[PDB]
Order: sequence, then C-alpha cells, then structure tokens
Amino acid sequence: IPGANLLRMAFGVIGTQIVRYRKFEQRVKNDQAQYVSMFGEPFDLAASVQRVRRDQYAQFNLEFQRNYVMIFANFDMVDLDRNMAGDQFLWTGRVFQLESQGSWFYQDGWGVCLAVDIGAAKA
Amino acid sequence: IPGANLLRMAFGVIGTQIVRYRKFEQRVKNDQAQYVSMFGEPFDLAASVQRVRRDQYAQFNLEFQRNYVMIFANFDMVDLDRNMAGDQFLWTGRVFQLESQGSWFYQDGWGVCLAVDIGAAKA
Amino acid sequence: MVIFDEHKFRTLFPEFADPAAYPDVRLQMYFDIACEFISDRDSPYRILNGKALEACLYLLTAHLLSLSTMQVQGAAGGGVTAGGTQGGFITSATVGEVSVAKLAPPAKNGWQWWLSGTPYGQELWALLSVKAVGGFYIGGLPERRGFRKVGGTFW
Amino acid sequence: MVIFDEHKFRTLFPEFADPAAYPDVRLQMYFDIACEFISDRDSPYRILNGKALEACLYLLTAHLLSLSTMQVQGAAGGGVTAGGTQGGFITSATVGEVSVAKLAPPAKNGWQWWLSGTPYGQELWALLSVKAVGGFYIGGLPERRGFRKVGGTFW
Amino acid sequence: MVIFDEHKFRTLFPEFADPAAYPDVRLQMYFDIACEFISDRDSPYRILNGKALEACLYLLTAHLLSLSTMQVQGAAGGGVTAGGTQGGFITSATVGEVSVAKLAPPAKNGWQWWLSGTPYGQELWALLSVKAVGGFYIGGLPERRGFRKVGGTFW
Amino acid sequence: MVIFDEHKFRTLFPEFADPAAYPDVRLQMYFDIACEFISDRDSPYRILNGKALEACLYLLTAHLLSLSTMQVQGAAGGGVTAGGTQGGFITSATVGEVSVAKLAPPAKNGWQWWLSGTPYGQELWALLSVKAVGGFYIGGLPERRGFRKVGGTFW
Amino acid sequence: MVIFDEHKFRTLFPEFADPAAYPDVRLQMYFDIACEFISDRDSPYRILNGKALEACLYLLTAHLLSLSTMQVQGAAGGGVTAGGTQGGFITSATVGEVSVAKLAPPAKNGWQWWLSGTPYGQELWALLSVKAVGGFYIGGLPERRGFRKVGGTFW
Amino acid sequence: MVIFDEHKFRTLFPEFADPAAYPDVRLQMYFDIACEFISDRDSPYRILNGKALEACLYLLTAHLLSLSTMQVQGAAGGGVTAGGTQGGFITSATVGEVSVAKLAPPAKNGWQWWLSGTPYGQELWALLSVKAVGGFYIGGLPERRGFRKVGGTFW
Amino acid sequence: MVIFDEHKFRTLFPEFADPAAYPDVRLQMYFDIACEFISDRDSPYRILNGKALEACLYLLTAHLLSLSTMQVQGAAGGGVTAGGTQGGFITSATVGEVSVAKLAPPAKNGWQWWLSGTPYGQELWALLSVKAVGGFYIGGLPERRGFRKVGGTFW
Amino acid sequence: HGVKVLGIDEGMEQFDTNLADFDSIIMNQYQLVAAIAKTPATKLLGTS
Amino acid sequence: HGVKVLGIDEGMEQFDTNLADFDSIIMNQYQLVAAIAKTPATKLLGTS
Repeated sequence: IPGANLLRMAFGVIGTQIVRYRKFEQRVKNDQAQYVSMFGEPFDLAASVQRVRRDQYAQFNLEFQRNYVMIFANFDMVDLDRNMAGDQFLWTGRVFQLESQGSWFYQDGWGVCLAVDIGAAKA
Repeated sequence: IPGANLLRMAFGVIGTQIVRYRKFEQRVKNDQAQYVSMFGEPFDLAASVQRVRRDQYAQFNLEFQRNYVMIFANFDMVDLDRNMAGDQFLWTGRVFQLESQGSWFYQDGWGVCLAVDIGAAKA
Repeated sequence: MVIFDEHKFRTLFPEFADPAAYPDVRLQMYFDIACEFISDRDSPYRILNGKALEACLYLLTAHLLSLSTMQVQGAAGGGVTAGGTQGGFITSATVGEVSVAKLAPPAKNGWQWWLSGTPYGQELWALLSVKAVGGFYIGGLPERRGFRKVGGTFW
Repeated sequence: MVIFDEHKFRTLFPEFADPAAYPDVRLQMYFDIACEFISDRDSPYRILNGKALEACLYLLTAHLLSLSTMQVQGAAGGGVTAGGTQGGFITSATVGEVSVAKLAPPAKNGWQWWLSGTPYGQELWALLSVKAVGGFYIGGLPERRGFRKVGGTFW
Repeated sequence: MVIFDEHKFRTLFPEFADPAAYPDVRLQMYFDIACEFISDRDSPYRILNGKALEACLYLLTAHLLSLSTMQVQGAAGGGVTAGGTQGGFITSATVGEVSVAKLAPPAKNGWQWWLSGTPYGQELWALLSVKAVGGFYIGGLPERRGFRKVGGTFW
Repeated sequence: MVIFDEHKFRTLFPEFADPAAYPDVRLQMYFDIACEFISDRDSPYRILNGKALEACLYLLTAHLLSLSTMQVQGAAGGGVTAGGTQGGFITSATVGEVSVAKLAPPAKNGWQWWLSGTPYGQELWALLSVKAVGGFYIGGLPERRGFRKVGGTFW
Repeated sequence: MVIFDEHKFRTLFPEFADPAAYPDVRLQMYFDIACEFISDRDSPYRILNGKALEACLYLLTAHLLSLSTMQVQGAAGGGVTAGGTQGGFITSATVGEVSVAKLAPPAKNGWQWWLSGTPYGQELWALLSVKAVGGFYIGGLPERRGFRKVGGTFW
Repeated sequence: MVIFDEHKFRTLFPEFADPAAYPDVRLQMYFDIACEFISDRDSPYRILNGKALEACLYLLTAHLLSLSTMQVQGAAGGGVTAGGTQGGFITSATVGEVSVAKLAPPAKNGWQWWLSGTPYGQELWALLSVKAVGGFYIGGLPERRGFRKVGGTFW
Repeated sequence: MVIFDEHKFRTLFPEFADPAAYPDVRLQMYFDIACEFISDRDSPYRILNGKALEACLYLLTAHLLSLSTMQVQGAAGGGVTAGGTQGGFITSATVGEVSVAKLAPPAKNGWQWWLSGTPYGQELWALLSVKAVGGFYIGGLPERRGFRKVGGTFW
Repeated sequence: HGVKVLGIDEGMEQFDTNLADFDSIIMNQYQLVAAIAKTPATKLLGTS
Repeated sequence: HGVKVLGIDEGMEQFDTNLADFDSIIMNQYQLVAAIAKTPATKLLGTS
C-alpha cells in the first residue's frame, strides 16, 4: 500500500547509519554577482547509505575522479529548483541531485563528495 | 545486514589467493615538474581475484592490449584522489581505478598490469 | 495492584527517556491497560512471582507503547493512513541492493503472533515459555497415607 | 448497557482526537453497532468483565471506525470505485526499490480473518486469545459429598 | 417484517448519500431481494434478533447494491463487456511499480466465497461467524426429573 | 544469590571492556534481570552446578546486553524506528555482489527461537542441550530390598 | 582435571602459533570453560579414555577460541556490530562470478547445530558419532548362573 | 599399535612426497590422532584385518592431513579467516561461464557427512560399507547338539 | 591368489597404454589394494568365479587408478588444491552455450555412490547387480527324506 | 528389572513361536502306532 | 506410583514373553519316559 511507509519498517531489520542534515533557506550576493548560500540548524537524521562506485576520466593529462554516494532516507529532500539544495556529511560534506516519492512517504538520494568537513567534532 | 562483514564469512568457503599490497604516503618532484611517488611497507593480504578479460584495439599498426583484473578484498583501499593510488602484484605490478563499500565492511578492486616485478623473491 | 514506577521504567528502557514525547499519564494509562492481559495480583504460590511479574508487566507495557506510537506519526502526514499501520513479524526486506531474510517464529495462535511484533514482546514470550515448563495437579487427596510400605512406613 | 465515554475514547486514541472529522454521533453509532458483536452485560462471573470488557468494546469500535475510513476516504473520490476497498492482512508489498514480506497470521474462520485487518483488531484478537484459556463445565451436581474418604472427610 | 428505513441506511453508509445515482426505489427493491437470503421475521428466541437482524439485512443490501452497480458503468462504455464484470477477492495486484499481496480468506462453499467479494459481505460473514458458536438441541424430554439425586432433590 | 563479578565479566568478553560505554550499574541491572530466567540457587544435587551455572548466567547477561545494544544505538538515531529493531537468526543476506545463505537452526518454541538471535544465546542453548541429556525419577521407594535374589543378596 | 599444555596445543593447530595475538591466559580460560561441556574426569571404564578425551577437549577449546575471536576485530570497526556475528554452517556463497553450494549437515538439536559452525566442531562431532555406537546396560544381576545348561555347565 | 611406515605412505600418495612441506613428525602426529578413531589392534577374528586395517588407517591419515592443509594454507594468509575454512561435499559450483552440479551422497550422521569431505574419506567410507555387510551373534550355546535328527546325526 | 597380468590389463584398457605415465609398480600396488575390497580367493562354488572375478578385479583396479591419478595433475599446478579433487556423478554441466543434464543413478549407500564415480565403477556395479539375483540357504537338513510321497518315493 | 539404553537411530525387535499344536500330532502318531501292532495303547504307551 | 520424566525426543518401549506352552510338552516327555520304563507314570512322578 502507498499509505504507511515501507522504509520505516525496512529500517527495523537491515540497520542504518547516522548523518547530519542541514537545509537551504535563502541566498545573497557578494558584489561579484556570485551567489552565496545560507544553511540553518543542522539536525540529525537516520538513513541508509548505498554504493555506486565511480571510475575516473581525463580532461587533458588530468584525472578528476568524481565521488558519488547513494542514500535512502524518509525525508523530503530537494536537490534543485529556483532555490538551492541541502547538504550532509557521513565524513565529508556532500550534495545530491535527484528527487523521489516524498509526498507519499519516503525518498531516495545521491551525493558528490565535497572536499572536507571543518573539524572540531566534525562540524 | 550492513553489519558483520559478509566477505569475511564468504572467504571461509570459496577460497582465496595471496597478494602483496603497499599503500601510498607522499610524493615529490624531480626538477622536471614530474611527480615521483613513494610507498611504504608492503604486506600480505588475502583477496579473491576475478576476470573481465581484455580484448585489444588499434591506433595504427599498434595493438596495445590493456590488461585488466578484478579483485575482491576486505580492505579500505583508495584508487585516486588529490593523492596517489595503491599497488599490488599477483605476478606483476598493478594499479586499480574504483572504490566500494569500505566504510561498512569490505571493498572491491580493479587493476591494470604494469610491466614486471623486480625479482629476487618477487620484490 | 502493583505500583508503577516511571523512573525505573525509563532506566530500564533508555529509548523512552524523552519526557516531552512520552508523558507520565500515557505510560500510566498503558500500564493500567496491560494489567488486564496479565493478572497483577501477586502471591508466593504463583509461577510468576517476585519481580519477574513486574518484569513481564513492564515488557508488556513497552510493547503496547511501541505499537501505539507507531500509528500517530508514521507516514509523514500524521498517520493519515486510512487503516493505520499493521503490525507483525517482517520475514524479509530489501532496500536498494541490500536484502535480509530471517527465520519465521513458531506462532500457533493470535497471542504469540501478536507478541512476535516487537522485541519486548519476543522477550516476554521467551520468559513465559521458560516459566511454562511442567504442569498443574489440582484435584486429589493423599490416599496413600493409609497403607504400610517397604520399611513399615506410611509416607 | 455500558456508558460510552467519548472523552476517554479520544484520550485512548489520539489519532481520532479531531472532533470536526469524527463527530460524536458517529462514534456513538459505531459503539451501538459494536455492542451487538459482543454482549455488554457485565457480571462478576464472566471471564470478560470490568475494564477488560470496556477495552474490548473500545477496540472493536476503533476497528469499525478505521474500516469505515478505508471506504469513506481511502479512495477519497467519494468512494467512486465500483467494488469498494477490501480489507485484510497484507502479506507482501513493494513500492519502487523497497520490498517487505511479513508473516501470515493463523486465521481459521471469518472472525479472526476479519479481525486481522487492522492493528486494533489484532490487539482484540490477542486479548481474547489470552482470556480464552480454560473451559466450561455446566451440568453437574456435588455427587462426591456422600462418601467418607481418606481421613474421614467429605470435601 | 422489518420496515426498511432509507434515512438510517444513508446515514450508516455515507458512500450512498447521493440520491441522483441511488434512487430510493432501487434500495427498496434490493432490500426486498435481501429479505429472502436471510429470514426477515424476528422472534426473541432466535439467535439473530434485535438490532443484529437489521444490521445483517443492511449489510446484505449494501453488498447486493455494490455488486449490481459495478455492472452498469465499469468499462467506460456502459458495461459493454460481453460477460459483465466478475466478482471475488483480489489476492494480488500491481500498477506500475506498486505491488500488494493479501491473505486469502478461508472460503469453503459458494456462500462464503461470494460474501468475501466486498467489505460489507466480509463484515456480514464475521458477524455470522461470531453468532454461530454453539449448537441446537431439538428433540428430547426431561427424563431426569423422575429420579432422586444428591440431597434428596429431583432437579 | 550468586555474586556478580564485573571485572571477571569484562575479562571474559573483551568487546564489553569499555567502562564508559557500559557502566557497571547497567551490567548489574541486567544480571539481576537474568537471574529470574534461570534460578541461581546452587546445590550439588542440581544438573547445572559449579562454574557451569556462572557461565550460563554470564552468557544470558551478554545476550541481553547485545539485544539492548541493538535498540538504542543499533538504529543509532535514538531508536527513532516506530517498532524498533527485531531479532532473530538471519538465514540469508545479500550486500551488493556478495550473498551468503546459512542453515536454519531447529527451533521449536519461543525460548530456543529467542536464544538463537545472538552467538551468546546459541552457546547457552548448546550448553543446556548438552547438560539436558537424561531424565528424572521423582516418586519411588526401594521395594526391591525385601526379597532374596540370585546369590542371597538384597542389593 | 587434565593439565593443559600450551606447547602441544600450538603444535597441533599451527594457526594459533602467534603468542601476541593469542595469549596463554586466554587459552587457559577457554580450556577451563570447555571442561564443563565435557567432563574432564577420566576412568578406564569410560567410553572416551585418555588420548581421545584429550583430543575432544582440545577440539572444543579451539572451537570456542575461534568463535570468540570472530567478534572482537572482524567487522573493520572493532566489532562495532550491534549484535555481533552469528555463527552457523554456510550452505551457499557467492562472490562476483563465483558460486558454491554445499551439503547441509544432519543437525537435529542445538548441540550438533552449534558444533557444525567450525571445522574443529565438525571433527569433534564426527569423533563423538564414531564413539557413540552401542548402548548401556545399567541394572541387572547374573540370574542365569543358577541353572544347568547344555553340557552340564553353569556359565 | 601398528608401526607407521612413512616411506610407503609417501609412496602411496605421491602428492605428499615433498618432505619439506610435510615433515615426518607431522605425519606421525596425525597417525597417532587417527589411531584413536579406529582401533589398531589386529586379530584374525575382526572384520578388518590384514592390510585392510593399515589401508583404513592410511586413508584416515590422508583425510586428516588434507583437512589440515585446507585449514593452514587454504586461505594461505595465516588463517586470518573469521572462523576458518569449512569442509563438506560441494553439491554445485560455478566459475564464470562453466557450471557443474553433482549428486548428493546419502549421509545420515556426522561420521559419514564428515568423511564425504575429501576423496580419501569417500574411499574409506566405501571400504567400510563393503566390509560392513552381515552381522554378529554374541550370546549363544549349542543347544541343538543334544538331540537326534534326520539320519541319526547331532551336527 | 589371482596373478595380475599387465599385458592383458593394457590390452583391455588402451587408455592406460603409456608405460611412462603408468609404471607397472603402481598398477601392481593398486591391484594389491583392490584385492581387499573384493576377495581374491576363488572356488568353483562361488557366485563370482573365474573370468567374472578377473573382470571384477580389473575393473576395480582401473577405477582406483583413475581416482588416484585425478589428483596429482588436475589444477595445472600439480594438485595444489588444498582439499584435492572430489569424485561423484555429474548430473548436469554447462560450457558457454552447451548444456547437458543426465539421469541420477539409484545410489543408496557409500559403496554404490562411490562406484558411480567412473565408468569402470558403473560397469562393476552393473555386473554385481546381475550376479546378485537370488539368495543363500545356509542352515538346514534334508528332513523330507524320511517320508513316503506320491508314488511310494522318498526323494 | 533392568534397562537397556539405545540410540535414537537404533531399534530392537523380538519374535516368538507357537507350540500349541504338536500335542495332537504326536498323540495321533502314537495312536496309529498302537493301531498297527494290534495292541491297546494303554499297554504300549501306558496311558490312553 | 513412580513417574519417569523424559525429553521430547526420548522414547521408551517394553517387551513381554508368553510361557504358557511349556507344560504340555513337559508332561508329554515325562509320559514317554514313563512309557519306556514300562511303569505307570503315577509311580514315577507321584501324579498323573
């Protein structure tokens, strides 16, 4: 049934991991016509992180591997619109590009590994 | 369950091989703007080695068959980042390009056959 | 009647530590409901006596609380599900490229099948199964005391 | 007859707390329907009595209300489906890349199969199963009080 | 003969509130048909008596009405199907990437299998199953009243 | 009662050696809970005696501790799951390109099925099975010591 | 009680040759635990005598040591697994494009199913099965010695 | 005890010819372990006698040595496997584009199931099965020698 | 004792014609082993005697030789396999896009299952099955010779 | 008053034989023998 | 009045033997012995 969620009962068997999730609120300029985003109140969420496992390529005598991650969560996660998306970090900052069945009961994810986290208990 | 290592118990049935594995530490220059890398303390690792089985091509009169290998191991090994890669040799040096589910319990590998090993008990 | 202690209950099950989401009145009401599935009267002659009885009562209360709190805030719409969320044991599951299959418990009636829903119910079922060994002998009188046996004894 | 407390009923199930969506007349009507399934006469000599019987009646009322919801607004298009929504335990389900399989309850007739549709029905079935242990012996006279046994006793 | 009340029927089943699509004459005709599957007379000595009888009659009438109204407007061509639409319990279903599997009810004859078609039939089957406990003793005379037992009594 | 040695307990199981994550009061509470499943009275005439009883009690304590760990940090989000993590033997599992299938243990009731969820429970079940061979004889008197047999002996 | 020899144990099982990873104290503790599953008392009239008993004790110790060392450091997080690793026979396995299917052992209770977990347990079970042939005769007296048979003999 | 000839043992199995990989002390140890499984006392009145007994002992020694090799260097990484390599008949296998399925042997207990692991064990089991035909009769006296039959003969 | 003739053996099985890979010493040793599975003693009263016994011994020797020579050079590394190569009947196979499925022979014990490994074993089993018809009558005396029947005869 | 212990896979079975018919055969044969010799059986066998 | 407690997989079985037939053959053989000695069995065995 597309009523009561299936991910909630699924997490009662397989077992999950813990990530920190922060959402996007608004955006401003930096007198260069470049947008800088604002995020607020990074809370704690339980989700399942999956495997897609990248290969690398070349632009010209450079390698530039793209780091990717798949995440399952029961939350309404937005990846792109006229506003900006949200962030997460299992160990380093990450940002995703997709949608899923949020308006019924659960969604699905992606993620590209941004460089690092700040530190001081992994802020 | 993404808990106990599945490749750990699977290796108790199928049977594996033994390879020598060395990790990357840091690199320097050679007054030519060419990076020269250095590794440290090769050790023995138990892994399962598979096939993907190369077919060759041509550029002009030059065949250039590229040799590939697929390896399963319970090691958190990295193929490429802003740092170097890792090395192995079943009989000749190799280098891989991929990742896998390292942060839970096991990973998967690759490999391209470099030329040869040094010798003297297969250094 | 056995006095319900909130502090001991919260100590036993740390997942119910949050007082805002789990008010005392709700816990007391669910304990009052649970004292009808299992008799709360205590005597030294009962099979379930001592603090084992309150252990079973606490397990049943936790099971009821979990099953009840499932419905209210599950489907991300305040339990807007037409028929609620049905309980039961999950034999198999799959999320993406992860799959788990478990062993079905030996359920024979509604009581055991319902108890298998949550880990507290499973623990209660296990405890009852351990304590259920043996049997009862209710009617009868000591007729053998009137005859002489072996070494001129009547015992 | 047993007086039906609307306030306590809404206190028991917070998901029905909205008075606008669930008028009191609807709850009273469903209680009056449910009092025919189970006799509401209370005596100290019944197996079901007191707050246990009250909880049974309230659970039956909740089951009926949820089943009514499945039809009134489970489709939500005014019940435009030709056959209407059907109830029952869902053995397996699949939505996208998530699949879950459950354990089939041991239903042997229409009563238990119909009860297993919703969690309230499952709880009512479990309570009835707990209270149903034992038996009855109706026709009988104290025949054994006319003979002297063991220690000159008649009991 | 129980007098059919249209207002109570529409109150009980809000999905039949529309008077344009469900004229009173059709409801009366279906009640007149349904009073033949189940005897419409009432006596205090019957197992089904009081409000239970009218509840059963209303459920049967709703079942017949649903089965009939499914036929005439289903296939978007005014029931142009050659053989009509067949009823029955739907064990499994699938629409795109949504799949549901249910539990088969224990039907053993035509009556129960037909009743399992729609939720009203399922509720009627459940009520009959509850009320069907026990049995009848039809022939016999009080033979035991002629002999003295226990304490010089003839009861 | 049997004295519970926390130091020797952590010595037995190095995975519980951290005093910060596993306070001694929690271990004492779990031992006090586990002493109700198995009687801790020690006599030379019991089948379970000596250090075997200590091993059984410690294994039960470890099993309870593992099941407790499975809940509050097994989900690790404060146990936000609606029903909580469920326990049981995992017959089959699959993670990506690796899949393994195991053998289902012969469980016949709630006790053995619950025990088979963790390695400590399995070890406890195996020890009980080893020690359980044989039987008891309860009622009986040496009636054979009154007659002369074979070589004029009464033994 | 039989004196445990670390040198002989390490010679028999070279996989435990590392003194740093496998300290003597752990081996002695596991031997002390294993002397409760199997009695360490030796008499010439038993079935398992001398070297056979030594072999069974060593195999049981190795089995316990392997099962214990499974949990502590295997899951790449220092045994951070919520419920540890569950043992048992692995019927099938798959790694990429390699698949193996084996024959399930004939386990019928907890003892044999637990023993089937590791090769040392399997060897111990095989040895016990070989030595288990025959039966016991416990009660009885030589009655036939009092009658003359065949060739005027009493044997 | 039968003298174990290492020279003829290596002659029988050329795969164990290398002395560096298989020292003589290891072979003597495994023979001493194997002589516990099967009694090595030789008499003309046993079922196994002559070179059959030494062939059985050599086959059992080869089986134990093969299993030891599988454990020590089947993984070859020092046995860093969690529980070690497990033995048994491989019913089915698949490596890439080639798959092979075999017939399951009729194993009925731990002894035969353990034996079927390696070809030497299979050969030993087959020889034992061949030699096992027939039976024993133990307690008996020639009572038929005291009567005259047919042609005045007592035989 | 039947004298082994290598010339006749090589004539019968041309696949063993190569004297370099199959020295006569190995053939003689395997014949000496095979004379123990089947008795080499011959008498005219035996069910198998003469050329049948010779063929049986030769087939058994060939079977043993094939099973032995499988190990030493199988895996292209001189039998570097830890557990060797296991035998048995192959009921199915697949190589690319070629698949074959065969009929499982009726094996009921270790002897027949082992014999089904190789064609020589299958032929030996077939010959034994043909020669195994009937039975033995071991005890008894000609009692009927003492009475007169039909035409005054005593035969 | 003794107990034998067997395995779960083991079994035990017993057989008997009914000897309640040899009497008539023996006595009929002896009666025929007496008939042949023209002597009453009470003298040859000493009892009818 | 004693009860033996056994496990679920346990089993106990009992066997009996019938010894009624011995008397007839014993008396027949004794009668034959008396017949050979040419003396009535009442003298040898005290009773018929």
